[PDB]
Amino acid sequence: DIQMTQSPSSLSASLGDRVTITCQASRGIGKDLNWYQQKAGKAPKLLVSDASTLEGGVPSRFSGSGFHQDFSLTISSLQAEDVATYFCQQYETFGQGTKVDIKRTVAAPSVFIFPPSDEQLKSGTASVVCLLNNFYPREAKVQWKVDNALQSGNSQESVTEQDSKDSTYSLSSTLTLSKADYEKHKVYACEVTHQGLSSPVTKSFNRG
Amino acid sequence: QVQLVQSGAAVRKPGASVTVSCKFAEDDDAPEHFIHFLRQAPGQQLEWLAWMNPTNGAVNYAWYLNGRVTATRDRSMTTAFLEVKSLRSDDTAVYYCARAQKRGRSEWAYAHWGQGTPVVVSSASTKGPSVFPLAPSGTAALGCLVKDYFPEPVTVSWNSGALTSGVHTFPAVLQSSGLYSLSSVVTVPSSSLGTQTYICNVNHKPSNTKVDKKVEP
Amino acid sequence: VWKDADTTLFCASDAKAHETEVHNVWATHACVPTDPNPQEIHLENVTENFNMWKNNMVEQMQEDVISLWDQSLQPCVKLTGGSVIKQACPKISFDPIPIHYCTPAGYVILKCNDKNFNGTGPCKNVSSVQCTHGIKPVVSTQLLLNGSLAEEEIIIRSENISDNAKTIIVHLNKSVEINCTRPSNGDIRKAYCEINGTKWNKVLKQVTEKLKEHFNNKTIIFQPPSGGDLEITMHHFNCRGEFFYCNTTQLFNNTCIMKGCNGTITLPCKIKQIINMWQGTGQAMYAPPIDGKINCVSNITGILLTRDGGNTGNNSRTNETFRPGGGNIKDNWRSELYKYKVVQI
Ligand SMILES: *[C@@H]1O[C@H](CO)[C@@H](O)[C@H](O)[C@H]1NC(C)=O
Ligand SMILES: *[C@@H]1O[C@H](CO)[C@@H](O)[C@H](O)[C@H]1NC(C)=O
Ligand SMILES: *[C@@H]1O[C@H](CO)[C@@H](O)[C@H](O)[C@H]1NC(C)=O
Ligand SMILES: *[C@@H]1O[C@H](CO)[C@@H](O)[C@H](O)[C@H]1NC(C)=O
Ligand SMILES: *[C@@H]1O[C@H](CO)[C@@H](O)[C@H](O)[C@H]1NC(C)=O
Ligand SMILES: *[C@@H]1O[C@H](CO)[C@@H](O)[C@H](O)[C@H]1NC(C)=O
Ligand SMILES: *[C@@H]1O[C@H](CO)[C@@H](O)[C@H](O)[C@H]1NC(C)=O
Ligand SMILES: *[C@@H]1O[C@H](CO)[C@@H](O)[C@H](O)[C@H]1NC(C)=O
Ligand SMILES: *[C@@H]1O[C@H](CO)[C@@H](O)[C@H](O)[C@H]1NC(C)=O
Repeated sequence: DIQMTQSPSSLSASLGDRVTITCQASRGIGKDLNWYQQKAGKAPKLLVSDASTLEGGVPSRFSGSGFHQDFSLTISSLQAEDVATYFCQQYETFGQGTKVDIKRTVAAPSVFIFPPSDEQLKSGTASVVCLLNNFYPREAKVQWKVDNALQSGNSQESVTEQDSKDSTYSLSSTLTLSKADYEKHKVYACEVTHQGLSSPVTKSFNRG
Repeated sequence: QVQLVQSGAAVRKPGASVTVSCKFAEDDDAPEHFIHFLRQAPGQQLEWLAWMNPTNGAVNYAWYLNGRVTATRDRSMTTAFLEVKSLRSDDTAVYYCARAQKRGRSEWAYAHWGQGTPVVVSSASTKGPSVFPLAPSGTAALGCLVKDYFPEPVTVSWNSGALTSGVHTFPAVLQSSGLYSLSSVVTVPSSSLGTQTYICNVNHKPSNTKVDKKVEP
Repeated sequence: VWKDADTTLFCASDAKAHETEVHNVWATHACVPTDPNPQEIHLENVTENFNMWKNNMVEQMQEDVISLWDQSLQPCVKLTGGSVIKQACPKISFDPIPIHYCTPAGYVILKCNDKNFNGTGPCKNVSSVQCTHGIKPVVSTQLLLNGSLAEEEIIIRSENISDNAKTIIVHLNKSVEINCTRPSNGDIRKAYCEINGTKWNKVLKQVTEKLKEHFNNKTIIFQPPSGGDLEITMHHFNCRGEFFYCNTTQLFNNTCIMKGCNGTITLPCKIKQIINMWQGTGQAMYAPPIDGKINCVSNITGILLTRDGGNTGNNSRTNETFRPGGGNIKDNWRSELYKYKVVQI
């Protein structure tokens, strides 16, 4: 019946900066909208009930406003505790969510590459890891090369949560392939793209 | 603002069922607010499942669940239970119990939350991880590859907790095999590589697996 | 000029002081006689806002009926958490009588006379009275009995029709008789409730048609309760002091919207000795039924529904599902007190 169009899908902003996410409804819903905050790994937390009512234990910078069909949540001066996902709720219907984090000066990733252990090769499998350390924004593009042959569909990557102190992300990408398949090539590289990089960076090793 | 208390994480084969419990009041201390159950699948939006009225067991289940879900409460009406039958892999999620604050009107403003109950639906068997070294090549990085375990979670400490200043333990990823992997990497100056031992301590409680891997150049 | 306010109301009735029937006994000491000639004044050009879902009158009636029950009913045993109270459980005379609720000096009751008023919003035809009409405190689930009937069309009432946590009172504009009986001398607990299927399905049809108006135009479907205590999952009520539980499955048959659907519908009913107390927490045990024919002919004047939850597939489903509900007895009172609010002068 009801549809909650929340936006933007994502946004970034500097400390002490004003952030406003908005929710729209396919129909008029009076004040029957609630806002939540969900930090990574934790249960959601109610911020604003019935569109405008702030809840006890919720910093003043947090404000909910709206009525009828148009609603929004606002954080006066954005703080580092406020990094999380925020979604609206209309009874059992939830908005799409807005991921918000700290906007810092674009930063290049400190890159490192790791061959597979010899212990792993005995298993008949080989994992090649490519580490990206302390960069921003979260966006990036790691693509594996085996003898200058881009690999795709055999890699899995994993990012951390934005560090609190420095406000950076770090990313681990694993290229997996069989023991026998690994021994067929020599040059193994991580091709990396990012705002903080003037040119796509390569980090490689020669098998053995 | 009090957190409700939910039962521990659960693992299930497809076709099976699980029951999550949620203690929402003390037995010993306005119609009561209903207990709501929801779940959030990994990297997904929260999904409402049902409410249960602890006063008379009245219930409302999300229609698309097709009668697969059942909610009840104990005799004292201090604890709610959610039963999910005919589990499929995509029932894998964290299950939450939630409830509105008692001095509020909206049944839907979830002020109180359980800490959540991870439910993993998979046909993979319990398995301890193998831990392979990530040998470091001014500042060098080194880590551990925690490979092929089930189910989550594993916890990773460096030097029996000693050092954390420069540790990036990444979220586990699910491989096509149905098993998990994660990496834990550590930043350190180069000078140190030949003076101080670096052991990553890996514990996977579900398989009762402990390991102490020394990472050397 | 006046303003909304809440004050302690008093009840009035035509109770008989010499009766041993428990409602009469209660009302005799807890109410005053009915006003032999009550005045009602119509307010030419007034328009006032009501909210049947936020009406302190409902709270007061609840207090009163709970009180009537706690001192009228005599279970052999009451159990409440860690309390076990045994006592004598003589059978009682039991038949609800009409109670009127009245304001004290300085206050007046405003009454909405809009035929299709749904319980909340502006009301054009307002008047003032000193008391409500006579309201029988009938405690029942799923079906509302011996109540008053909507004036023109069947009316749907909810605090929020799109909120699945909200009970939906359906107000009939024509009553359907329900005739429940535990025959004399089979198990003494076994009873049945008979209902003219023809009349009932005509009404239940007109109901779905009215629900259609509130949900774009999705096909309406009924189902048995998804769960809960028996007082909820069955049509529950008291007759001559006995607690009936009638299975209403056959009452909400969607097919009857052709062959066999007409004709008398017999509902299997059970008289229970062990019950859950609606007044609050605990169980009560009563003695087995009295002897002889036990019979209660009632008017169905309303239904309590619950709508099935779940909007996730933005498009999702093509039909709505409703299940007989109740269990919050305040809803029974709202069912009757909806057109009244207290105002201070
Ligand atoms: C619920 O009802 C109120 C008035 O009683 C109304 O303002 C609001 O729009 C309704 N909520 C929804 C979800 O339609
Ligand atoms: C009753 O009528 C009012 C008129 O203002 C309307 O706003 C409200 O939604 C209606 N209630 C229901 C649930 O039909
Ligand atoms: C009852 O209500 C329906 C509309 O909801 C109407 O069509 C029908 O004629 C009414 N019946 C009576 C007897 O007023
Ligand atoms: C109610 O049903 C009983 C038992 O079938 C019957 O004796 C009695 O005549 C019925 N009463 C009415 C009003 O139809
Ligand atoms: C049942 O209801 C119909 C419709 O009002 C009526 O014609 C009939 O007399 C009633 N009795 C029986 C036995 O169907
Ligand atoms: C909706 O349903 C009503 C009643 O069945 C019908 O008369 C009408 O054609 C439909 N159109 C709308 C959108 O109300
Ligand atoms: C009522 O009767 C039906 C059909 O016999 C049965 O399936 C259902 O379980 C019963 N409902 C209750 C609440 O016992
Ligand atoms: C429901 O509909 C069927 C099909 O016409 C009918 O034969 C049956 O008696 C009904 N059952 C109930 C639950 O009343
Ligand atoms: C409804 O009223 C009738 C007539 O006064 C009475 O015989 C019957 O017992 C009442 N029903 C209930 C459930 O109180």
